[PDB]
Amino acid sequence: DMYIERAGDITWEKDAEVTGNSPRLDVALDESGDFSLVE
Amino acid sequence: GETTDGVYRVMTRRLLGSTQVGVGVMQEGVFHTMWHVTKGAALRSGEGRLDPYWGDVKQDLVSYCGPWKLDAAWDGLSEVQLLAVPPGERAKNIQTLPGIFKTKDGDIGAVALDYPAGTSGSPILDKCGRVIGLYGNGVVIKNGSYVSAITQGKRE
Ligand SMILES: COc1cc(Cc2ccnc(N3CCNCC3)c2)nc(N2CCNCC2)n1
Repeated sequence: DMYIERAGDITWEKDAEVTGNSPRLDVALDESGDFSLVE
Repeated sequence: GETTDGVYRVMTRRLLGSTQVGVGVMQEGVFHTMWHVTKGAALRSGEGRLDPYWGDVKQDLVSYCGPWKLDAAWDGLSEVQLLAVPPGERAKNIQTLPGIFKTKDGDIGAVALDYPAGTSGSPILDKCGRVIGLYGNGVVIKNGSYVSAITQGKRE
């Protein structure tokens, strides 16, 4: 049996670590929910 | 059991040690997680039991105790925050500007942040702390790295 454990509050934090680019991709979603990169 | 609003860890005692299979969000008495984490199975919270209410494999979402409550969405312009809860590590807010998943059915948001697969189900926050989607389902790009979508369900 799986179980849950609290790990924090849902809050926006000022002065947070900023990382990560903004890519625009062409993808396809299947009946199984798996995203595949379309080219 | 405990139904306090916030972010939770989805754990299993089925393997060696206590492995963290995913993450979820409690809001208005509903546990919101990605389907691929729990596989639609019932969870436990203290002595209490969380039984599923709604789920969809294509959307990769599942809600417990009640219908999906999260209804906010990315504005396509503003920076967001992934409140990442990684396995064996403390919750961490990571600010980023989202990308785009251009599909035949519509454009969806995206986050190019790579975390261990046990982080699946971590919320994505707007400037008010409103949950606009969940991290953990996306695609692998030519870089080898992962780009997850901002997955959000419908409120009725
Ligand atoms: C390369 O793919 C993945 C997938 C996932 C999550 C996952 C795993 C298994 N099956 C899934 N599904 C949901 C949709 N279709 C049905 C099956 C989903 N996680 C990561 N990660 C690798 C490290 N970085 C982030 C997590 N990669």
